[PDB]
Amino acid sequence: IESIENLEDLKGHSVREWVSMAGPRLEIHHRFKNFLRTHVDSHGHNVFKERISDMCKENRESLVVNYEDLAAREHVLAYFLPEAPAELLQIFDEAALEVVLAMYPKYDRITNHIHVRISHLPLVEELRSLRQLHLNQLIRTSGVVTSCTGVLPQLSMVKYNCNKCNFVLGPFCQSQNQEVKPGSCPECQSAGPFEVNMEETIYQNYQRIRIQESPGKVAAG
Amino acid sequence: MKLHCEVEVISRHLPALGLRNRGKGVRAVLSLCQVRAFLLISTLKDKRGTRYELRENIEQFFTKFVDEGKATVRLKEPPVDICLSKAISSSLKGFLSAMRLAHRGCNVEFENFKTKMVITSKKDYPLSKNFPYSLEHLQTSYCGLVRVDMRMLCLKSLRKLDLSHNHIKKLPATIGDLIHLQELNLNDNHLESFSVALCHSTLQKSLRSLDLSKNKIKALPVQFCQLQELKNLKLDDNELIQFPCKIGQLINLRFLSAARNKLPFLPSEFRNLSLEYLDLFGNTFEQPKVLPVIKLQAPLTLLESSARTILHIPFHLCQDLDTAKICVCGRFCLNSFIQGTTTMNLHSVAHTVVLVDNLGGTEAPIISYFCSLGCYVNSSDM
Amino acid sequence: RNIPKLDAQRLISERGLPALRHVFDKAKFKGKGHEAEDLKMLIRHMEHWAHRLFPKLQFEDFIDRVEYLGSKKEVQTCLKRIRLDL
Amino acid sequence: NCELLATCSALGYLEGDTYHKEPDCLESVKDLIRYLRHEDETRDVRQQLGAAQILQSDLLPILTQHHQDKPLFDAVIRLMVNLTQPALLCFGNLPKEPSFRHHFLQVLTYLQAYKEAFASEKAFGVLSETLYELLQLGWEERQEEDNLLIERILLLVRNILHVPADLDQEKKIDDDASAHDQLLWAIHLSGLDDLLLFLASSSAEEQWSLHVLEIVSLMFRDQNPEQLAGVGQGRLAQERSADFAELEVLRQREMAEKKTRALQRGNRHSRFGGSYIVQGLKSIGERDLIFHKGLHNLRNYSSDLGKQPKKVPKRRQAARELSIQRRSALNVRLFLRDFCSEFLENCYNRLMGSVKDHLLREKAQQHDETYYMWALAFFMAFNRAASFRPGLVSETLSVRTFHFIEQNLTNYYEMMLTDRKEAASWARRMHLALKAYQELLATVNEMDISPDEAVRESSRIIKNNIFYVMEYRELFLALFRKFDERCQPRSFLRDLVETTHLFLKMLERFCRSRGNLVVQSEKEFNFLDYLKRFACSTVVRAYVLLLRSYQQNSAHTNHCIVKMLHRLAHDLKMEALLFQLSVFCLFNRLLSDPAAGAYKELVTFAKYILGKFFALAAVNQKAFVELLFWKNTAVVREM
Amino acid sequence: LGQKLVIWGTDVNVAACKENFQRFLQRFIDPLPLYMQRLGEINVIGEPFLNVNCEHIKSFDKNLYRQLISYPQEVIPTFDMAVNEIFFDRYPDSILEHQIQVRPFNALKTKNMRNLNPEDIDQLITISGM
DNA sequence: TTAGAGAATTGGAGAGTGTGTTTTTTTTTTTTT
DNA sequence: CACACACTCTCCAATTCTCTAA
Ligand SMILES: [Zn+2]
Repeated sequence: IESIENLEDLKGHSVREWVSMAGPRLEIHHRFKNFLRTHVDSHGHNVFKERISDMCKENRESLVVNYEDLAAREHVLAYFLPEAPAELLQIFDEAALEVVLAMYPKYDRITNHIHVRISHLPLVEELRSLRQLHLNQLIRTSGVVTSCTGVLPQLSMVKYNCNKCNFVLGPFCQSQNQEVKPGSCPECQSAGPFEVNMEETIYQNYQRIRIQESPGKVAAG
Repeated sequence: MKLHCEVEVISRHLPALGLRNRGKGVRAVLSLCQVRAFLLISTLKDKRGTRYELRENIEQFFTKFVDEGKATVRLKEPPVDICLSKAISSSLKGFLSAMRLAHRGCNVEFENFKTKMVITSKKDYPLSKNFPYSLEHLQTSYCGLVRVDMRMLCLKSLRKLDLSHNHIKKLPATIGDLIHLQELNLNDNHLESFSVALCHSTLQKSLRSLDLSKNKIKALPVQFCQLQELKNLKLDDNELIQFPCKIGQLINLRFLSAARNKLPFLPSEFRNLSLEYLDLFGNTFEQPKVLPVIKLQAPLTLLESSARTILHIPFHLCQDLDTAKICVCGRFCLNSFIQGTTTMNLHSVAHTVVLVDNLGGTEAPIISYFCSLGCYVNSSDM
Repeated sequence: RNIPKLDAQRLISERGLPALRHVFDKAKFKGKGHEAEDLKMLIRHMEHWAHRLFPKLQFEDFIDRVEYLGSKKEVQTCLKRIRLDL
Repeated sequence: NCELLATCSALGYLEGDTYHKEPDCLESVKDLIRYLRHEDETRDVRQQLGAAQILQSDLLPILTQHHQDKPLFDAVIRLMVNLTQPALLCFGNLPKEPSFRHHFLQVLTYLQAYKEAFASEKAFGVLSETLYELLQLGWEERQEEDNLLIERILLLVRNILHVPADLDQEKKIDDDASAHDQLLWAIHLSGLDDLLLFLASSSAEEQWSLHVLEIVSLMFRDQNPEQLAGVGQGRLAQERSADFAELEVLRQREMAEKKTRALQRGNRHSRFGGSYIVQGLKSIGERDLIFHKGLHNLRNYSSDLGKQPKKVPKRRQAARELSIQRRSALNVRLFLRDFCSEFLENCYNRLMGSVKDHLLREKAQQHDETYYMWALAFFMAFNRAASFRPGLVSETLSVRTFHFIEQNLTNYYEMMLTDRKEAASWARRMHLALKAYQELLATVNEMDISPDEAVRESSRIIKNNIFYVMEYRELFLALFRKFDERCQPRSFLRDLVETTHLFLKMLERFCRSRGNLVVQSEKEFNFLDYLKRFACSTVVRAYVLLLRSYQQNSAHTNHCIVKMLHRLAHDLKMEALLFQLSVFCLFNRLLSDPAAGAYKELVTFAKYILGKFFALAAVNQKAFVELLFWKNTAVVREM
Repeated sequence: LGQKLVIWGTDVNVAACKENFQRFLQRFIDPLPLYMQRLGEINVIGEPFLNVNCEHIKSFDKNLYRQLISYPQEVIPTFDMAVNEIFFDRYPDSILEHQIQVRPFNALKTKNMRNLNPEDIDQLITISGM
């Protein structure tokens, strides 16, 4: 894959498919790795060396990136980030894992994924002002948390025992949209009462919160 | 090259998207055509079948059940998945080898006939020799067949053979050469008896429904009990004066109809039945509680025939099994000849009973054995 | 079951043309200057006859089928017979 | 996919409005051409480059901003011709199975996208400028280097004009600029239209006559000659007032139909019960009919009130017209009128002579005579429209063109009947031939009307020749006796009927004016025994089939139908041929029409034949049975 | 053809019922030509309905009243046809949004809610209530 | 030139499979009692 | 559980295509 000297020329694509295809994906990956490795603050201190070191000291599995720093240092990543946030956040997580395992080669024992979190995004929105124009875009809102579920286990990559034979169905990704139905067993074609393999299934923490407008920002009555 | 089989094509988005497939295949033919190789899948829906590219783009195969039991290939591709639910193993293996070669790439009518046919009368259509060879099901009715013919006997795959309302006087022994026969009906024919040697034929393991109603049979053979696969048995409107004494061996039996026959009393092993449905209406069972008991004299032969049934080809041993007298009565066994009769409630053996007679009429007499307390109870009843 | 057909032999010469000969014995046309209502009466009678013959079809579908049936042996033989005597 | 992405990236990038080409554009473009040449039969590289939109993003900017770099320009032109290759050429045919049809639709989608992109005037300006500075040189000065470039330029223009309109965006309303209209406007502003006129009029560059003919055909694809010839300065007020008036007419028709339906149903809700016995009407059994659909329906009772219509099986489904007509943009219509006028005055005779020479020499593709016949129809119709001058089309007025069109029409007729797997395509080719024949037959009438005794003389000569030779007379009967609604559209049936009406008009007037008895080894002739050949059941069956759409037919078409049927009835005494039950149902609709006053001729003819029928029926009741079938000589037995 | 119609299982001729209601409209005058005044009021006001008193129908023709009460689902549409035929035989170019509805009514209740029975099904009744 | 006998394709009857269902009381809390 | 709806598949035979004689 040749390095792409200009990510900015979409050449008629939209941002989502443009960053989904391999060339721009690798270019974004390398640009984010270089950003993490070489970004320095106003005093010349490498901020992300310190941040990754603190994260690995405390086993926290998550890396907060300042959007102001990203926009200042690497423009096109900040350009594509709010347009295709899921795709670029996946790529950023991969790149951050590469940098983290460069710094701490044994951190795979503690984690298998690094979550890149974005802070100080200028795209601030009021809850009353969210429209269909903001769909599938990275927004920033404010409010008071009024409800919280308990921390619940959710399927992320689920495996199913076949209802008759001993085969196990392949990894199916959970989507947040609907229940994943296994289909039919490829060994024998049965499609009966399948059951989750708890030991081979990968779970993730889930918590659904309800936020509302803060009572001092809502109008009286 | 071509393969005939049931096919099911599953687009692989469906499971993760939460959508469930049909769950069974559709009869089809697969063709490996080729300047560059294609797979053509054609069904009843499309003689002009769908192509699929396979030059470089087979994902993987599944082969755990290529022996063609609960089977498939589950051939995955970008993006579809192709399942082959029933074929023949050798041709399917050759087809899979050709598919693998085509994917390596560097080198190189679903006609059918139904299970079923019917003749409502010979003068409308005779059976002739135009039947399908592997026919599964046929009805013949109101035809003048005095005896069953090779025309239906030679059929290689019959599940159902029906001759009801024909004029059969006798039926053969070679009707039992039908391996998969599960339904045999001769309702309203002229049968004098069921075929004796037919009991130990393929029907011994295969027959699940037998109908001999409206025939002048006076008695079934004692080796009729060999038909232990049988679930449904219909014998009403006949001259039948007794069941076979070893009817208790018909452990698969669930439905029994023998209404308006000549039965005086039931066999002793009738207690071993576990029917769902029993019909014996108007059979003229005997009323009295008289005690005409057969006495033993305690001979060694009777004692041996009684006792050896509990520890059992030899024809004498088979006859002794038939004359076991229910293992020489259920208690205080002496010999297999101490025979009498008592009264039985038919809900002991069937959860649905047709009221055989009036005035309650839920009971009938049954052969019994009277060692000690049984004889005492019989004396009390008399 | 006996799924019916509007064919040349079931009904077209049995409940069809022989009855159509009799349908207009009691008709009530009034001639020149009244062609519109005469045609309305004619169409109603023809439609009623066609319905009682084959009730599965609409009237124009019945017409488009029977015009094809006009080429068949039984139909034209019955037509010539009706032209001649009975 | 990724290797194509790499080369597409290597082409360069756009910045604002300026394209910065990489130095390796030449080898990357050659690699793209190599991939396209080594395509799969599914045309995967075609689909992938269309998805990447490099034609819109790279090649058009390179073509428009680096046209001085001649090797790159030539390579880009060849690549663009390859990419704009029409889908029917890409796949050979319309695929019969879903996968190849999906690939066909993908390539067609990207072709439509290319056509959308190509409306920029800059691209056609560069193409016109390079073609102009090439054609500035003498023909003898050209070599393969320049002749092949002319071929590729004209093929690029042909490919871009050929593209079908997207089914999604063909819903444009009239008087709006479709993608084709914008493309024609781009050609107009670039001045490539004048270059096409030069190429058509040039004697030296006659080698490109077939190409230029195809360009002009695809340019005038959507237009109608008389409608186009009527365009002028004062059209905006006319069309505005016409639109308002037509809106009101449509509204009044809908209001009338709504009132009739409101009367047909009652003023009570549908679950308001009530049942009646109609004592006289026997049911399908012997019992009296029980009616449940309300008393209001028994005024116009029919037994098919509640019946589902029938599925016409696939084989019997009638052919439908392939496109609706829309009034294109007024600027484009004015430009096309001016193009057609100047082309007719300056180019048409030489171009048609050149194309006929090409067809004679047999250095043309398989069906280029279809373009020839199209050009005959369109430009002779445009000539007769507005200022008719036969000198502008005198190359076409020869009897040899009549012979050529008749031969082509008979050939297409035979091939339609035999090559059944593209019978509709052969029918369309035959339709083009029929329209060309119709325009010749109309042009001789216009020559008769015109004042010049010379053109009147030659009109008499060609009329004598055509009416003498037998095939011109027999072809109409041949077409009627094997026309099929299943295969040929109602537009074809309209054109056939109108051409037959015009032909019989001319022949009748000719024979009425003078005897001219010998015809076809000659034999005698008269028009009455010729008309008796139109007394067959099949031809009148076709005529009433066209009559069924009298509501939608043009007034001239209705006049043609009713005049032919009046000729067969009143003048040949063949009313029993037209005594039919289906025809009587059509007459019932005609008499029941609320707009029956607008069809005074049709209803009067219908009442004439109905009165004759009811006279015969009063005399003899077997006429009711005779209504039920089509007939042969029972037309005389009934009499 | 309307003259062949009879109400189902009723032996009442729809055409005869229509004619009887037409002569009722034409000739009843004495509530103290009555209903032609109501037709003119409809003509000038533009309201498509006609109120008619069942007692007037009864006093004019007992049999017509019995038919109306017993078989309203057919008789009331028959009265609609009658009144519209009269109204558009007169006033030939007046335009109405809908055909006129005849609205027969009894001045007082014929039955009460407690005494309604299955014998009264598909029968015209008048009841008082809140 | 019409139409009728044999072969192939399409319409739809029906056999088989899968899904969904049948005012009351005790306690708190803020405001008003 | 079990009795109605809802949906798919298969087979059967009725219609239309092709080739021949009246
Ligand atoms: Zn399995």
